[PDB]
Amino acid sequence: MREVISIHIGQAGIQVGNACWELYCLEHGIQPDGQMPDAFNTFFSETGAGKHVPRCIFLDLEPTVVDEVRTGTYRQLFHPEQLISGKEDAANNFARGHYTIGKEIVDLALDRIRKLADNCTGLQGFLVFNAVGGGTGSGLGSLLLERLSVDYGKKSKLGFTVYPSPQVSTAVVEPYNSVLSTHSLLEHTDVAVMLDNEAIYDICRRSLDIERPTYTNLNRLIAQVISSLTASLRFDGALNVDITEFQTNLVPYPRIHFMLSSYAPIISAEKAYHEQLSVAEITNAAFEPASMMVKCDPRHGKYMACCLMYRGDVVPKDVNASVATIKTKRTIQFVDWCPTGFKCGINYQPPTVVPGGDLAKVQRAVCMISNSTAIGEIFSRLDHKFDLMYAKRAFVHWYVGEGMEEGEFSEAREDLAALEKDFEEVGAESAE
Amino acid sequence: RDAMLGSLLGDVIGGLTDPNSPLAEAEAALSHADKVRRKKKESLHNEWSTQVFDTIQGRLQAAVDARDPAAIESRLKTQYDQYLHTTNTKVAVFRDVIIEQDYNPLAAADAAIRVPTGDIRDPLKRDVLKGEYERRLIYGPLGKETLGTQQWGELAVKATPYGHCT
Amino acid sequence: GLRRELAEAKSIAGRASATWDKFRKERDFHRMHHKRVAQEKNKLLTDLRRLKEHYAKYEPTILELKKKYETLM
Amino acid sequence: RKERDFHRMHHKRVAQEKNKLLTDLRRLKEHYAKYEPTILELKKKYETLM
Amino acid sequence: SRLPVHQYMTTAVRTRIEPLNAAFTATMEARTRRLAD
Amino acid sequence: MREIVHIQGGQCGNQIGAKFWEVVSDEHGIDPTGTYHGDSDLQLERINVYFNEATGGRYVPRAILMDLEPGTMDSVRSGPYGQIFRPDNFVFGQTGAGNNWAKGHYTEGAELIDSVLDVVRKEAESCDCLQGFQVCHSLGGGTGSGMGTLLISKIREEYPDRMMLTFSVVPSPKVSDTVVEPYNATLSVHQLVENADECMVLDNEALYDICFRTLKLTTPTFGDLNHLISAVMSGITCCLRFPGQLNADLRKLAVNLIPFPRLHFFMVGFTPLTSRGSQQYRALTVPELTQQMWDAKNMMCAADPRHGRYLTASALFRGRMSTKEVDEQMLNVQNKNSSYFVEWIPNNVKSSVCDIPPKGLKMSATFIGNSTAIQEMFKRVSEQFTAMFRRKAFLHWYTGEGMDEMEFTEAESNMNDLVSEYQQYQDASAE
Ligand SMILES: Nc1nc2c(ncn2[C@@H]2O[C@H](COP(=O)(O)OP(=O)(O)OP(=O)(O)O)[C@@H](O)[C@H]2O)c(=O)[nH]1
Ligand SMILES: Nc1nc2c(ncn2[C@@H]2O[C@H](COP(=O)(O)OP(=O)(O)O)[C@@H](O)[C@H]2O)c(=O)[nH]1
Ligand SMILES: [Mg+2]
Repeated sequence: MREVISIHIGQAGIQVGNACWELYCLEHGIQPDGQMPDAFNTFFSETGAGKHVPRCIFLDLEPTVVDEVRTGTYRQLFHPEQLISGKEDAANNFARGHYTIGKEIVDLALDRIRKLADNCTGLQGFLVFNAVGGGTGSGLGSLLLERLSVDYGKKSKLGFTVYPSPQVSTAVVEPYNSVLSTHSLLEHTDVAVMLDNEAIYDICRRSLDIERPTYTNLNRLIAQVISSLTASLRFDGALNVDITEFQTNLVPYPRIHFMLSSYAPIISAEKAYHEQLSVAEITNAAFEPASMMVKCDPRHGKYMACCLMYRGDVVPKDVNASVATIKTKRTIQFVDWCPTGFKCGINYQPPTVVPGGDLAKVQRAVCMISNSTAIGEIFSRLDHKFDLMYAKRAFVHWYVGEGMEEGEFSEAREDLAALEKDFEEVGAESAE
Repeated sequence: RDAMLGSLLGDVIGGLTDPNSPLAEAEAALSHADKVRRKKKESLHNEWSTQVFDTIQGRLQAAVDARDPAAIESRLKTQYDQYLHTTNTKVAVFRDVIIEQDYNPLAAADAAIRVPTGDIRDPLKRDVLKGEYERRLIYGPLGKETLGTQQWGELAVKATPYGHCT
Repeated sequence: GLRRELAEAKSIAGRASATWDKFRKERDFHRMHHKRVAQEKNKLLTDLRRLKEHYAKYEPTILELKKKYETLM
Repeated sequence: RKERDFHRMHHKRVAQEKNKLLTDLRRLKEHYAKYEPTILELKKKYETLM
Repeated sequence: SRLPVHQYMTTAVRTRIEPLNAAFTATMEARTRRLAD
Repeated sequence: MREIVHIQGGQCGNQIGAKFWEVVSDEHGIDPTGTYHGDSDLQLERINVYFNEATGGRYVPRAILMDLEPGTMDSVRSGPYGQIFRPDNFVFGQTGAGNNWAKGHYTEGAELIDSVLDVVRKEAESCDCLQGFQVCHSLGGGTGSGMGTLLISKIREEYPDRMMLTFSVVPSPKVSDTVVEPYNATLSVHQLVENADECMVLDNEALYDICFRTLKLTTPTFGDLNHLISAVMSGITCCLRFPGQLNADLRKLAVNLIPFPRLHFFMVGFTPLTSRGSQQYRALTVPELTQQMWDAKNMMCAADPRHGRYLTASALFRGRMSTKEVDEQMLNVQNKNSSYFVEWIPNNVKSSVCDIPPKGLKMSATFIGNSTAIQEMFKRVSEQFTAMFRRKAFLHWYTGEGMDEMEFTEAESNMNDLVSEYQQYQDASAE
């Protein structure tokens, strides 16, 4: 059977983890207590066979965000053995999360993973939810990702990361924590999907006309993106895209695995009635840059490979018409060596709506994850951002004191510059 | 009966080891054919590699060798700064409209590495391309005339003469 | 314009002259091998007949050993 | 070119039927090779009974 | 003096397939031999 | 005493095969439960071609459902006419190829070929005199292509004196559902030229065109695409299931239509396809069917018969008709198109007549065409292969399971001698 273990590391992972596991429960009819609604039914309740514990791990060194889940509305859903806290947070330090403080917690994390791997019959992949801006999401994220490659082989490791914005920051040491974690994301992930914080802010400002977006609103439509791509495993459809189908069609080379994301219909409740949501209409909106979840230009790069997860009442006819309209337009540019670049996946289940959510009930939805050479555009912003700070060697005595050597900064810079050269190398076109 | 049994056993046993046996002749023919096809397979792989892949990657890696990383980060910094300036000034940026004076995102696609790939003659396409070689000294527009795939959607399916009033 | 037509005709004659030299060599390449494989084809035909005669000896031999083994038993 | 294509067509056709008799030779080879362990075992059995 | 992208196998892909683990190490010794020669 | 073993490969094969057993079981009178309910004795006479005997008068099809995922077999089991199939024939994998050719061929297809070959060998030894092996799959997949072509290799080794029919759905240039789709097709056709005796070639863009140009369906799903493919498969076996004036079984169609062993790829098309709005206006006659049959928009192949030359054609007419009108109509289309038919084959089109029409149509015709013109579809797959293979794009996924990049050269080379031979026999002339 298909089955996926998703690990959530850091505060940003578990706030998404609170949002995504809220959406999974409403999709399958699971109540927050965990019970799906003759004498066997009385036997069914007391044996716990109607309880559905998630295949998830909430680990974070900071206790004040994980106990909120422990005392929240989903206290009965999660096993208390699956929620891992810590004495002291990594606190915006990749050295603390990877060497000193994250060392004594990751061994307890693989113990929880081994218990979750024993319950599953045949495992298919791993999902990592973290932010490289913070200490725990980057540091403990890299440590957990490094150990999971050793203990488990042939099992995919899908990476969901929240990279820092070029303009928006909640901290100062994002360039250090992002660059060091990126070297782990080159090496140990299988497919990495980019998420940008203020790109969702511009989505909620424009598409959902909310002038006051907070982290609860951003994580809600983040939870739209995660469930949409894995929706082929939950429900049947005309064209299924498994978690191994995702890798074999979307990454051309092992280094090239960082990917963008997009969700096409993002319409408020009032705006929904006047808008005609057609397959051809939203597919044009899917490739629109302001509807993308990463602040980047699709026109800057060339789409090496792309996938389309369609949900709802979508026939295979008009989605193929939407394929051709994208290819014939001059603004959207493909790379020359990939003529057939689109993977089409259709699920028959319409997308669920969370109660009190800003997203409206939409019949048909598109989730667009594409591999582009304009993701090194994002890296080049963080490249000189890290290089300007490291030139004067500020914020280094925190990393040096906590076990890390000085040469780790140059090695992660060396790996990141190799990927910068990589995207120009593969972004080359052969023209006679 | 005994003499016939001896003769039959003699020939069916000596055929397994005799170098002049028809079994030995068939084994020699099969081994010769297997060696010939293995050598032809290896020769085809090596000649395709040396004539196409080595040349194309030599040109591409030479172009990347000539290219310098620092100029690449400077150019992508300028491009990203232009994009953030446009998103800061304008009330959202939309893909369909392009103001050339304001913002030219196609310059990024224009400033890309170019590899000639005109001198290369593909060894795998020898029999297919011999005809166009001898006519002269990718293929042409091929397929049958069909409906435009832009018209396959639910909107133009009523505008096209097929299914106009159905 | 008369000089251009003469240059085109000399180019056509020159380009053709190189090619039909290659056509004569290639057609000689095909005739020699086609006759060679055809002689080799007839060898496999005689080899196939001999091996079928050799294989025809096998199934009586299995039967005859079964007959002799029972009589010896 | 017409004279070349006539011999090109004939050379390919004999080359194809060369491999067809080759595979027919291999199929008959595998069939009677399975008879070989049986005829060897009965011959060893016949010698021991003698 | 970098490895081409179609030859560089990352560790996540490498730990999946032991035939491809040996494929990358065959390329690694090819790099050291070519530079020494 | 003739029978055909049917094999379904992958999601495309299971979906098309479900709709093929929808038609022939309804044509022969099998209910959903599997019992006979036909009112004509001719239906009951020849059911051993596609069905096996069972207790209580049941008839199970000679179908082997194989794939690598449990997802698309839950659909065919839950669908209509899904209970007639034998659960012993429900062989499946669990990991799934994920549209990778060699994952279903080398590293995971090897663990399932031993299971699927036991079921085929058990079903082939049970019946008496085999006619051929019919398989329906797609070339661009990884589940039905990589595993399916290896079964084509295996059953040809131990059944070399039997016919073999492949109804393979090729990739389309205009519409694409997989990124690595040209890799799967190039390696599949390389395995199909030597093993498969003859191939029926189908393309989704041609099926999408005929579903809207002719049938005027504004919303074509996969259901009505597979229905047209289902009608073709029942058209080929019209000789075996029912008597007729002229009988041409699977062997006779193969020997008439295949002049040379490599030139065995075909283009097909069902003739009487009209929309219901224009159903009552059109008059069904033998000259009316022949005009529609030779039209390019009635073709279920993406190749253009206008651009090429017809090496051999065959039309299987079903229904009560005069054979004199058939011989006049085929001679009419050969004379009026002399540069469209091949010159060195006199009597280019050989046809057969069966007196039993299908359900709902008084007259019907099934067209099989060996045209040289099929090189263009293989060229379009070859264009996308050299776009990707010359840059080693998406190739590290293929070389993991032991089949290295060295094994791609002969696949494209054997993708090229086929289209060179088709090009050579087109230009070649008499004398
Ligand atoms: N999308 C999203 N991003 C968040 C959220 N919360 C925090 N982030 C991102 O995470 C960054 C803050 O650092 P974190 O990764 O949360 O740090 P942490 O997880 O608390 O780990 P430590 O700093 O070691 O305690 C911010 O810059 C945000 O971009 C959230 O709820 N949703
Ligand atoms: N005619 C038809 N074609 C289909 C159907 N389902 C999939 N296909 C074709 O098969 C291709 C994808 O093959 P895929 O489903 O991945 O094959 P698999 O690997 O065996 O599952 C697409 O290009 C479709 O055109 C179907 O129900 N009918
Ligand atoms: Mg924290």
